[PDB]
Amino acid sequence: GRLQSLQTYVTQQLIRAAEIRASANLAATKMSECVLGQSKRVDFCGKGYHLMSFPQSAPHGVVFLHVTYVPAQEKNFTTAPAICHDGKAHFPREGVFVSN
Amino acid sequence: NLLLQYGSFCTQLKRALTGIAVEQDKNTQEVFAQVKQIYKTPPIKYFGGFNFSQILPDPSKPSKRSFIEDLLFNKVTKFKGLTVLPPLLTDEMIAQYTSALLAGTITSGWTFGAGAALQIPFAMQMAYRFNGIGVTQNVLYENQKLIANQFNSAIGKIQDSLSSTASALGKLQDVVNHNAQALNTLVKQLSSKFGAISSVLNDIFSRLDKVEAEVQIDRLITGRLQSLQTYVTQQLIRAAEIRASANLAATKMSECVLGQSKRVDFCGKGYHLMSFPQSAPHGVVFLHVTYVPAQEKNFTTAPAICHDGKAHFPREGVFVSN
Amino acid sequence: NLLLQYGSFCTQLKRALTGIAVEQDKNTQEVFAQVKQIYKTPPIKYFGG
Amino acid sequence: LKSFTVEKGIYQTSNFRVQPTESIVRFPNITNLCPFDEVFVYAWNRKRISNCVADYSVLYNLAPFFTFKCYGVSPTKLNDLCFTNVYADSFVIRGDEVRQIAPGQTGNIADYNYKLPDDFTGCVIAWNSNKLDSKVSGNYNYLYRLFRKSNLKPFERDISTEIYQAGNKPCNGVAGFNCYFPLRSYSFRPTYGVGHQPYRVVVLSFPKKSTNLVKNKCVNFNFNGLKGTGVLTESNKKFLPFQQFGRDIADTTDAVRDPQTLEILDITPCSFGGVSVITPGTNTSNQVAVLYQGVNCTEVPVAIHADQLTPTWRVYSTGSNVFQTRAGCLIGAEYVNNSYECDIPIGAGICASYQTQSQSIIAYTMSLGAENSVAYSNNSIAIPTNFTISVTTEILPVSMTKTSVDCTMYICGDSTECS
Amino acid sequence: AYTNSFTRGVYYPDKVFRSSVLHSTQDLFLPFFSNVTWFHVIDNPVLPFNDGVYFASIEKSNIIRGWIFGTTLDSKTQSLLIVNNATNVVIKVCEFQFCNDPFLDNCTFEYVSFKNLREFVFKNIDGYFKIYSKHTPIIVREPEDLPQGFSALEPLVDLPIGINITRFQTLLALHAAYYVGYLQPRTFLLKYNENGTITDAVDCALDPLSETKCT
Ligand SMILES: *[C@@H]1O[C@H](CO)[C@@H](O[C@@H]2O[C@H](CO)[C@@H](O[C@@H]3O[C@H](CO)[C@@H](O)[C@H](O)[C@@H]3O)[C@H](O)[C@H]2NC(C)=O)[C@H](O)[C@H]1NC(C)=O
Ligand SMILES: *[C@@H]1O[C@H](CO)[C@@H](O[C@@H]2O[C@H](CO)[C@@H](O)[C@H](O)[C@H]2NC(C)=O)[C@H](O)[C@H]1NC(C)=O
Ligand SMILES: *[C@@H]1O[C@H](CO)[C@@H](O[C@@H]2O[C@H](CO)[C@@H](O)[C@H](O)[C@H]2NC(C)=O)[C@H](O)[C@H]1NC(C)=O
Ligand SMILES: *[C@@H]1O[C@H](CO)[C@@H](O[C@@H]2O[C@H](CO)[C@@H](O)[C@H](O)[C@H]2NC(C)=O)[C@H](O)[C@H]1NC(C)=O
Ligand SMILES: *[C@@H]1O[C@H](CO)[C@@H](O[C@@H]2O[C@H](CO)[C@@H](O)[C@H](O)[C@H]2NC(C)=O)[C@H](O)[C@H]1NC(C)=O
Ligand SMILES: *[C@@H]1O[C@H](CO)[C@@H](O)[C@H](O)[C@H]1NC(C)=O
Ligand SMILES: *[C@@H]1O[C@H](CO)[C@@H](O)[C@H](O)[C@H]1NC(C)=O
Ligand SMILES: *[C@@H]1O[C@H](CO)[C@@H](O)[C@H](O)[C@H]1NC(C)=O
Ligand SMILES: *[C@@H]1O[C@H](CO)[C@@H](O)[C@H](O)[C@H]1NC(C)=O
Ligand SMILES: *[C@@H]1O[C@H](CO)[C@@H](O)[C@H](O)[C@H]1NC(C)=O
Ligand SMILES: *[C@@H]1O[C@H](CO)[C@@H](O)[C@H](O)[C@H]1NC(C)=O
Repeated sequence: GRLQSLQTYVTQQLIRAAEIRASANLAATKMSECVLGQSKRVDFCGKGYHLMSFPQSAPHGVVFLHVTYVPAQEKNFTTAPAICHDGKAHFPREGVFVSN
Repeated sequence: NLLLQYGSFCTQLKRALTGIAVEQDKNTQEVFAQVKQIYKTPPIKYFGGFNFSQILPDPSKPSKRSFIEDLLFNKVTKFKGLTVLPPLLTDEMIAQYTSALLAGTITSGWTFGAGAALQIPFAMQMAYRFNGIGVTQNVLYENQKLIANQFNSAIGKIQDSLSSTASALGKLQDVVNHNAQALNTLVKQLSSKFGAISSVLNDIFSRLDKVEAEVQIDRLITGRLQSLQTYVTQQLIRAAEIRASANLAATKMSECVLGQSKRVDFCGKGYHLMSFPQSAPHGVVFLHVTYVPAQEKNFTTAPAICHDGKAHFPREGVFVSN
Repeated sequence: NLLLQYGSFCTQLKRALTGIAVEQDKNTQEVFAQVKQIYKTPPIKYFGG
Repeated sequence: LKSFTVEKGIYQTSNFRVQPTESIVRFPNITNLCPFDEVFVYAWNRKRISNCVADYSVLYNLAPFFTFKCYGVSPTKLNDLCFTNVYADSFVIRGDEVRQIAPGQTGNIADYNYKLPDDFTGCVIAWNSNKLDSKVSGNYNYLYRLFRKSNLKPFERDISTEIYQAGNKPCNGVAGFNCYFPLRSYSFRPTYGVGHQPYRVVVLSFPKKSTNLVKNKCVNFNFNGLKGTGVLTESNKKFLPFQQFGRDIADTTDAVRDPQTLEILDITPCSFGGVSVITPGTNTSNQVAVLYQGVNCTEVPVAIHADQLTPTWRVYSTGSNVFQTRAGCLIGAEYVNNSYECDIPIGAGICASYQTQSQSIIAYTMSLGAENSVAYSNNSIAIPTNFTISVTTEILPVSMTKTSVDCTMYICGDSTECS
Repeated sequence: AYTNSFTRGVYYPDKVFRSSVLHSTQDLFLPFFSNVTWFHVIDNPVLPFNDGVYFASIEKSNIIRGWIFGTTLDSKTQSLLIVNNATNVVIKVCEFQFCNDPFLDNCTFEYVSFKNLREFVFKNIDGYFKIYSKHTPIIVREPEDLPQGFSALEPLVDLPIGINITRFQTLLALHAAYYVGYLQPRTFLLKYNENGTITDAVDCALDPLSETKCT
């Protein structure tokens, strides 16, 4: 009975160690891709367009402070994909053709 | 009273199964509840010639499930001390989440995932998807009807594939099959004798004296407790695997439905454009819309060009001759 | 004959080990079989130096 | 929880476990009343009463039979006792020799006619039969022995009429003094006393009834030795005429056939379900709701705590606020049409909270989010003119507590024998 | 002589109703496609009993009338005798024999109950004698021998006699063909329909395909 009671505890510790190792691999990936660089992955490091991150220690863990850029004040505009000029179709190199 | 001599084995299995049952609802919340506002489409369904009638919800059905979701729900097909708890989120709520995500994706693109939803015409949105993968946006506006026709044909092929081949949902069938097989084996372990004289307790307690009838009942108790422990351990391992799959599903949803992916072969073969979520029995189905180059041609190339002693390098693209 | 009375434990372990043995080949196929056609090199081994 | 303070949430405590109070026993009515009416000196009237269940209660309860001595078994257990053979020897015995019929006792008949062992297993029933076995100027139909060469042993088949020789003169078929016959007559008369009166002695040398049926109620039942507990519900499963029990996929007793009437009864083993406790924290209040999992709300007051049950309370089970969810029966919470965020989950889109509608536990459908609609047009765009900078917090575990186990010390305290 | 038993000899192992299921059991069964012994009536030699006897009779004139069982059949110990006398069925355990040559014109037990095919199974477990039977009409001729098909066998008579049986002999009427097979311990996967009738069976030790089916 005592050997079975020990074996159950060791099996549950093995399962919990696998889960904790998966979380630690995710944390290492987050640190490498967001603290040591800039992430283009959507919602990987903070909601919005990710700017940077800061790591902080914690009891049995890590805490990331994600600095992100969020657009705030919106406005309607009348848009068009291209513009005719002397029989030529002009397309924007970057940005949006708008009109007020 | 004989089972009371064993202690906390009879409650730690309850604790582990309660943790698994909470973790399933946590997985469903993390996969589907990624949008804060339930968006909905305008009644005009002209999205630049693109046809979305198969994935948008149909009001003719009682539930708010689309045609593809109805096909996925149709393609996918205990009593003795066992209870099956219902999920916290019903299929109507899951369909409302998928409808809100798909409506937000169609009407805005990146912006409903990056913050507030920003309306934009769908031709301009797909032109920006083309500009995100190294193709200039004039190629779309000179081929918009062809792109819309190809997308409509590729959407229409999926219904035929799902109606003909029902073996595509192998993982979602295997989840139900594994749970049913585990429950059936756990129930059918009751009739085993485990080295005792009988599998019925009344026969042991009526045909035998107490002072070793207790030993026979102890043998039966030990065998049934071992079977329960084996079932709980297998459920724990399967729950860990399902949690890993749910984390991958939430990652794909966030990085492909809510945005555009630059990772190679993460969301469909080829150059990724966008994606669609659909609910499914114990799962999610992503329709990945991708761009694949088709018709090759040979050309003679060069790295740079001399002109009056100056080396000219291309800003964008390669040099071809004919 | 005494072991026949215990139940379906042997079938449980056979099913689990069969699933593991299928999963190993699935892992090998998923890692390596990512190409459609077997490409072969040109006979002249000169790639930019 | 093994703690005096309960935090906010849902907690599972026990099971429902509706219990029975009644027992049904059912058997065929072929009791096989043994032919004791056909029974009740040397060539025995030994009738092998077998292949039937013997009812000695008739002989015990009717008027004429008087003596009910029994040896080997108790005289009151006879109707509960089964036999391979009931050796009944109906005899006509004089009362002075009736007093000698006992295990291990000697006497005239017990020494010269037949013997009984000290460990004799049987019963003796006797009554005076003067009007049937007494004749004028003596009854000579029964002959007994007052002489024998040597004392007997039990169950020794001895039927003989040879002359016993006691004198020196050889008799050899001619009787006389010291040339004695075995056979002598007691010569029964109606004028004799009780010690000389003949008794009709039967030396019996060596079953559960069926009760009425109760349907549509969860009772304990027994059908031909098949014991169970469940609701004996009328069904329509087509049994084969030799088939008497029905089984499920899981080899459990799903249907039975009554041995008296050929009806097919489906069995449902009462009702069970987890009794979850929905509470806010005890730091705030002590109001408690109770959820029975998988149980209809119209059967909890039927299986109320007055009925035998593993719940034995009535504070939060006496009706009042009763709601039927797909998880089961929720008692102690009021359904509110307003939808909020999920505070304490229940199942199938139902949550519960502690709100001032003063404060009480309410139940509601969960709210997915705020309804929104995008003003989509094919020539209109929306462009931000400003921004904001957001610093969010994400918390991740990395490593847990490292442990180590001394197995020898854990299993054996300080025992070298255990090591 | 020998002929092919096909899929005959399947009986109900217990009085348990099961609806639309595949149930695996291990009992004394007749193996599929086994050599069943052929006999024609113009004899009736004494044959062993072993673990069990499967009997098949194809006739219209009802020549076959009964059986006699026993270890020695020398009128020294108990010997079974089952005879249908065209009005009833008589079962006796008497020592003596009805005729010196067995034909049809102290006992501790007594019990009274090519168009025709009758199938029987006699087995003796812990002394208890079990008889399974199936009476059917057939159209086909005596060539093809046993009919190639499926038919379940239903129990009729259980006996508490406790009599050892090693030899047996059929008893005819004098003023038709039969087949004798032997039961062996086999594992069968029986198929139960909605009404509990055994619709089909699979012999787990015949070929690897049925071994895979039982697996
Ligand atoms: C986008 O695709 C849908 C579906 O392909 C088009 O809707 C119409 O869908 C029905 C079936 O749902 C098609 O079949 C028709 O069914 C009706 C009712 O059973 C029947 O009376 C007709 O004879 C026909 O069989 C129908 O062809 C289809 N309509 C068209 C014009 O194809 C929808 O029109 C598509 N939208 C765009 C903008 O392409
Ligand atoms: C752009 O114009 C549209 C015109 O429809 C605006 O949509 C309306 O916004 C108001 C204010 O919230 C709502 O009361 C209406 O119900 C909206 N119309 C519809 C049809 O839903 C939209 O808000 C404008 N956007 C900006 C940034 O000015
Ligand atoms: C037991 O005896 C009774 C005789 O009454 C039989 O049970 C039923 O009794 C009623 C009384 O009128 C009859 O109308 C029925 O025909 C009887 N039979 C049934 C099946 O209901 C019963 O047959 C006897 N045997 C058993 C085994 O119960
Ligand atoms: C719980 O019990 C109620 C009993 O009222 C069921 O509701 C229906 O009630 C009507 C009476 O007004 C009955 O005629 C119906 O037969 C009941 N329906 C059913 C399906 O039995 C209610 O459905 C029950 N809930 C369950 C069984 O989940
Ligand atoms: C864009 O938003 C910012 C943020 O509010 C405005 O800047 C000022 O910010 C301070 C603190 O952040 C506030 O106390 C002031 O009230 C804001 N000014 C005003 C006029 O509201 C900024 O003005 C906004 N507009 C732009 C940049 O055009
Ligand atoms: C190309 O241009 C360079 C520089 O103008 C010159 O030296 C050379 O002769 C030209 N022709 C070739 C074949 O390289
Ligand atoms: C909820 O709505 C139903 C339907 O209109 C109504 O009958 C019921 O009284 C409402 N309950 C509350 C608490 O508003
Ligand atoms: C653009 O949208 C308007 C409604 O806002 C609609 O009437 C019109 O048909 C659309 N344009 C095309 C080309 O369909
Ligand atoms: C069955 O009989 C045939 C013909 O007599 C013979 O060839 C075959 O070997 C026999 N099979 C067995 C298993 O006895
Ligand atoms: C016939 O009687 C003898 C002596 O009692 C007995 O051994 C034998 O078994 C009897 N025969 C039968 C068939 O019962
Ligand atoms: C057949 O045997 C039974 C039982 O011995 C008897 O009742 C019946 O009359 C017999 N029939 C004939 C035709 O002899």
